[PDB]
This record gives sequence, C-alpha cells and structure tokens, in this order.
Amino acid sequence: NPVPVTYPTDAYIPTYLPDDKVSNLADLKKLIEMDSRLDLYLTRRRLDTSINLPTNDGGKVQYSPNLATLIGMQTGSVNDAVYSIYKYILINNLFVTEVKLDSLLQKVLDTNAAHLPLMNVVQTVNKLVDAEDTAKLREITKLALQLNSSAQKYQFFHELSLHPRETLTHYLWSSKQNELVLQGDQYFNEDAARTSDIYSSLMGNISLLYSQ
Amino acid sequence: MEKLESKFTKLCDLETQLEMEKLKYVKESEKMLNDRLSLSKQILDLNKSLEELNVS
Amino acid sequence: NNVTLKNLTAFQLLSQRENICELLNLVESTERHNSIINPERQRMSLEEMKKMLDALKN
Amino acid sequence: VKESEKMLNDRLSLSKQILDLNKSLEE
Repeated sequence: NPVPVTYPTDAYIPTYLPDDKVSNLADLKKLIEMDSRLDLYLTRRRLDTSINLPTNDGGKVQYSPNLATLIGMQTGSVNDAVYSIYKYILINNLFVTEVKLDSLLQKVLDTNAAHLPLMNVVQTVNKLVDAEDTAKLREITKLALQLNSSAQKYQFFHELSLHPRETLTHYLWSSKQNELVLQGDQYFNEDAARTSDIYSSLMGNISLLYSQ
Repeated sequence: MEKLESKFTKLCDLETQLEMEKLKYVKESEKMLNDRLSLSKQILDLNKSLEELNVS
Repeated sequence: NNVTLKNLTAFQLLSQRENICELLNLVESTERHNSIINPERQRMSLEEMKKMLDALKN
Repeated sequence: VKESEKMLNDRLSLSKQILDLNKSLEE
C-alpha cells in the first residue's frame, strides 16, 4: 500500500487554454510522456532477473557425506544445496500427481516413512547444513499548480468576456451566499457566550432540547 | 528538461551495468563447457581403466 | 492540510474578489507579476536553452 | 541456461551411477 503524504504529488496540467495563442504546450505534453516512458524502463530493470549461481566466512558450507550423493559436490552455498535437492526431487518424477520418497532419500533424510511433504524435506535440508528527486518532484508540482492557477484566472476572465451578464449575477449571488456562511460562527466565542447578551434561535432550541 | 537529464544519466549507467552482466555470461558458460569436455575425456579414460580390471 | 468549511468558503470569496476587484482596475498586482515574467527567469532560462541546445548537437 | 540445465542433470545423474558402481565391490 502506498503511503499518504501531506503535499500534492502531481497536477493535471490543464488543457483549456487556446492552443493557437499559447505555444509549446504540446511540447510540454511530449516531454512529460517521454519522461513517463524513460522511467518505465528503469523500474523494469530494477526488477531485473539474473541467473548467476545454478551450481557455480559463512557463505560456504561443508555438506555431509550423505547429502554429497544427491548433489555431486561436497561444498557450496546453501542456495546450491536447496536448488540441487529440488532438482533431484523433480528429475526422478517423485511428486504425487496421479513427495513420494526414493531409496537414497531414505538415508539422506534418516526416515523410513517413504512419503514426506516438501516442506519437511527442505527443513531437513537446513537441518543437515534518492533524496533530490523528492525536491525536484515538489518543485515541478509547485509550478504545475501555479500554471493551474493562472489558467483558472484566464478561464474566469474569458468566460466573463462571453456572457458577462451571466457571470456577474453569479458573482453577486456567490457573494450574497458566502458572506452569510462566514458570519454564522461569530456567536460562540467564550467572551460573548457568558455575558447574557445572546440569551435575551437560541430560545426555540431549548424547547426542542427539553422535549428531546 | 533538467529532470529528463537526471533520469537519462541513470540509463547511461544502466547500459554499462547491462553490458557488464552480459560479459559475465560468456566467461562463465564456456567454463562449464570446458569442464564438461574434461569430464567426458577423463570419464572415458576412467571407464576404460575400469573395464581393463575384472570389475566393470 | 487541515482545511475546513470556513477555511474553504473564505478562500472562494478571496479568489472571486481578487478577480472582480481587478476587473474594476482597483487592484494593483505588480509585485506578483514581478515574480514570473519580469524577473531574469524569462531571460536567464533562455540563456540556458541557448547553451543546452548547442550541447545537444554533439 | 540451456547449458547449465544439461550440466546439472548430467551431474546429478552421474552420482546415482557412481553410488551403485561402488556398490559393486565384491569383484
């Protein structure tokens, strides 16, 4: 899960500006898409796969003379041990698909059950042996919001040129409907709520409360 | 443009890292090929010497 | 963060009035335009492109 | 990889034969 942050990470980079007055905006879109393709190639090579130790201080382990018959070697890392043991369980077709233990596995495991899960098999196997990019991504997302602000002011004044009668009545109604919201919490301030001046709808409320 | 050059030098480094990884699959596979050739030769000599003896 | 109804409603009015009082030519906002176009970022950035474009030719 | 799997299978199938060959020690 991705961690939530306290600052905006990206911006939409609006596209309602006239593409015949402001130029090179398509250049910006091409550059952003190219950077979006220049890191999909990096994240891929961060999950890169490598095959460097099929067979090839605590990285080297001496195997027992018993397990040395299922490996072909007497020393090597633990990775080679678990891998070659799995390869031996796979080549001889021992998994039940119609693990069924072989004859030499009886000795290497010191078990006569002749049938054991693979989990226990590898259990016995063990038993036998960066900062500047954040500033750049905040500086860029600090300009695509300034662009997203100037574009909004252009959108407002351009939509004011066309239909000014429609925008002005909206501004006057937003004003007459927002100056009322901001003047709704000036009644409770602890220096005008104990002076008995606002207690002489705070009277029908006590009727509803007492009934409640 | 500056962020692009920043994410571009990463590729400039990754190219050398990839070609170095590629140069590790030519000096290592041929070693196993030579080991297999030596193994087949000495196993031929060993099986011949074994057949010379009574046990076979 | 930590925005509320009052902090948002008082922000919408500030944005509407900054524009309306600018239509009436009552607001002077030259100390805000002298942060985008007038600073040397309009010329020094071009003086950085004038050399990056030439570095990109070899 | 195509060469490593060949070497691994022809190395794990050679000890299964070396063991039973050493088992022939009565001659």
